[PDB]
Amino acid sequence: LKAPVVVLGAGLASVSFVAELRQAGYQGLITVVGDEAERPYDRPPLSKDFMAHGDAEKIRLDCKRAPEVEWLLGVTAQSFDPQAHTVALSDGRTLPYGTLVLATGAAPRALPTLQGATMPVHTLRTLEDARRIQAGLRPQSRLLIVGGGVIGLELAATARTAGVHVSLVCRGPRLMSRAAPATLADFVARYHAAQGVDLRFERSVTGSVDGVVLLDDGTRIAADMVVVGIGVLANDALARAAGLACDDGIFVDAYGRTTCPDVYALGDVTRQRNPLSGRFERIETWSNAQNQGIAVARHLVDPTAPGYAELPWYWSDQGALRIQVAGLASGDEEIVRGEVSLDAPKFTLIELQKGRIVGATCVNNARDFAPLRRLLAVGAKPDRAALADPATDLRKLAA
Amino acid sequence: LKAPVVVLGAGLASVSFVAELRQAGYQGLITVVGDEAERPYDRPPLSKDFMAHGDAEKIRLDCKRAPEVEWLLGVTAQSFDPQAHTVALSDGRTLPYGTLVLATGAAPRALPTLQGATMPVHTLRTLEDARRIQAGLRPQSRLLIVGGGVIGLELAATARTAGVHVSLVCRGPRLMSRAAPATLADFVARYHAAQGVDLRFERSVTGSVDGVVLLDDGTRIAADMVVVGIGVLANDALARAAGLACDDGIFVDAYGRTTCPDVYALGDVTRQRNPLSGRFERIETWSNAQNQGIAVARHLVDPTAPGYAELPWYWSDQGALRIQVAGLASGDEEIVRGEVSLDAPKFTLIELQKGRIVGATCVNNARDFAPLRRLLAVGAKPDRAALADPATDLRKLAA
Ligand SMILES: Cc1cc2nc3c(=O)[nH]c(=O)nc-3n(C[C@H](O)[C@H](O)[C@H](O)COP(=O)(O)OP(=O)(O)OC[C@H]3O[C@@H](n4cnc5c(N)ncnc54)[C@H](O)[C@@H]3O)c2cc1C
Ligand SMILES: Cc1cc2nc3c(=O)[nH]c(=O)nc-3n(C[C@H](O)[C@H](O)[C@H](O)COP(=O)(O)OP(=O)(O)OC[C@H]3O[C@@H](n4cnc5c(N)ncnc54)[C@H](O)[C@@H]3O)c2cc1C
Repeated sequence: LKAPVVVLGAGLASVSFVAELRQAGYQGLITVVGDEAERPYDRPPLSKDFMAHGDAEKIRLDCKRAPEVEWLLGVTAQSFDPQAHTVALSDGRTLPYGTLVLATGAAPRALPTLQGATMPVHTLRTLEDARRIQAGLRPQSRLLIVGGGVIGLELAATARTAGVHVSLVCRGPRLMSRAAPATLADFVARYHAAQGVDLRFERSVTGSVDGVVLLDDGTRIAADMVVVGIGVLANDALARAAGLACDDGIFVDAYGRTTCPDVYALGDVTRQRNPLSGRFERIETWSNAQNQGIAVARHLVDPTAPGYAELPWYWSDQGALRIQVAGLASGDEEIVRGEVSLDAPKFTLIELQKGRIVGATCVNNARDFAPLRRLLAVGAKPDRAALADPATDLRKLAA
Repeated sequence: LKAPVVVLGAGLASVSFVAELRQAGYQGLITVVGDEAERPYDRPPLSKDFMAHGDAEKIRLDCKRAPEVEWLLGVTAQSFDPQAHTVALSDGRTLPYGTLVLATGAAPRALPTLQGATMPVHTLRTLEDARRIQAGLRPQSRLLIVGGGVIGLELAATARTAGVHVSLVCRGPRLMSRAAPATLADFVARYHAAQGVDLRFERSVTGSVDGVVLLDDGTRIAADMVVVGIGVLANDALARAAGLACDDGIFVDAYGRTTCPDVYALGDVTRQRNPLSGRFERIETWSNAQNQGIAVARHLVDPTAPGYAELPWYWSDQGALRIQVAGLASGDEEIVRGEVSLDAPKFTLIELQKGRIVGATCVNNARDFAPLRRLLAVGAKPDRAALADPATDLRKLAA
């Protein structure tokens, strides 16, 4: 691979990539440009233990496996010239590159109807966001969440534990409409409702007036704070300007190659093939950020290595629910292991397509999740009666 | 650009590309691999004048502006090795390349429910298809068309003119669901119905038994021949196998670059940015095939040339209706010029979005189409009252 290496973005995907470059044996220059003036850190605690307990030194990413990297923190890459092989920085400097890696992630989507709001409206992506929101998470305050996705629901649980009244507006009929089985989504709504979350389905925010939010059904919700969690948009502006193929995300193959020679991309900023669906998708999971970063680095140092091939999965910690989801949300059959109950929730879902496992969910059942991911990866076709039988040991079965 | 040049596919996009390479001044080797054993030819007459009059020598593409090209006709490219820079051919030979261009187009989608049918079921894409279908286009025979898109409707008109009884099954509520304003689609249904086409909306074919087609509504249609026109699938298998980013189409930027260095793609096989919608789409128009091919070639020979930038448009000749459509099918406003009538049809539609022209349709009104495409290209915001006023001259206005 061509030195020097320059990475744009200093999130999980970037850190994972540069650590793997070093581990795989690349000893040339690596320079990382990160617009946040923060020691690189992991985002999931921002909706949970950080939001609750406030210690950022418990959430930093370990860069020790990435020795001899210059991290330019608090600096924004403004453009790159793919012919000159240079990157223009906000501090006035220019970096040369042999290989450029775009790991710029994604930014929260804003709600146009709250654009000119005069009440506190925040999104939750950065340490700065978390600190700002947390400052207003006072007991008996009223929090309104817009969006029924995982970030909002993680925040909902954390806020309720802090004694914050929580209302949530979801424009669709169900929570977690993206990459979650309906059976899971239905249960998760039941759980949050039972914890005091005031859920509003099939409602959209139409605007706001002096501390009160307005909805499509002509009604009102007053709140001390709105946190908007309606998804993210890829940070692909530099790629678009430089002539790379992008569409809310930079298109890459399994080697992380963009359409521009010597420019790669990885993490949340990418649109890539989901091997289960066979379609291109923006995969915005923590596991993708890390594993795609590692795979792209490994193949750069050793071109005989295979391309990225991992199947997608994530977790979401929502109060008492430790949720794990792998693969596709549905197939032609769902198998349920255990009872689906608010009384000490513990259950496993298995999605199949023509007898083949194409997805799985575990709630408070991590022991089963790893063997199911192994079964999923090889497209296993186990006996559906055995899969249902609670007598069955999935770990054993995966062999 | 790097010699030698090898192009896979010998359709309109390929011919247009190689002619532009030569015209722009590239004098190195060009070899084109075409799986059809046919002198390169244009496809639109296959649903019209060829289907009716049968002379293939009236439909060949002019390769005269492409001198010194070796056309390997009747040969299939089976794979390419992007590291070795070679292409493996079905006749046992291998071609070396400096630059590889994938212009392999798309193939008609098959209908799974007719997979094991015992009655004649054809698609219409090639000269061989056309000849085969035409052999059965006997007066008073009964033709069933599956799909409400342009190819089927063009065939419907040609068949009706030949005295063939025509029934058509469309799974959606309207014809031309892709890239046609609803106002146009509604009128086109009225026209075909008035010409004797038996239109069946919101019906799907569920199967067939001994010369009779079965539908989702539990009913039957008997026919002497079925022509299936339910869209196409990109011929991107070689790209997928070689590790390029694809998803029913090869992703390319405005230079025609794929994710693989030294490999380009153009025409029906590509997924590319539509500058009006700002989204990636497979654009399967004749004008795209030609203009994208020309643009990619021009930039290969002269890297200072801009990338492909044309806005999409097509025509469709359906009996008495000469239809032209440019840009987006809808905006926040449609302006109608003229009466929409089966009595000597002649009218123009203009789609606007926040005052800006984003699309237009002309039916039997070619004079207006060129100035509207010029207005469209520059994002014109004309006075909506003037646009409506039939006193207005659009050609004048476009200046
Ligand atoms: C609140 C929260 C909770 C989460 N919880 C979960 C969870 O329960 N499960 C799960 O699977 N995932 C969770 N995620 C974590 C998530 O999946 C990862 O953070 C993400 O996938 C990492 O991707 P990334 O490194 O590509 O992007 P990012 O983390 O966004 O990093 C990209 C960095 O590049 C910066 N950048 C952008 N443009 C430029 C530029 N021009 N110059 C320099 N820098 C630039 C960005 O500002 C950013 O700092 C959560 C995320 C959040 C925000
Ligand atoms: C019946 C019909 C009517 C039409 N009428 C209209 C119309 O009214 N308006 C309009 O805008 N467009 C019309 N189109 C025309 C159309 O838009 C063009 O034909 C098309 O866009 C050309 O794209 P192409 O050159 O990329 O692909 P193609 O024409 O499909 O050419 C690709 C060629 O590559 C070959 N190939 C594939 N794989 C390999 C391989 N491994 N090795 C070698 N060769 C390979 C294919 O077989 C094919 O011959 C019509 C098409 C048809 C079929």
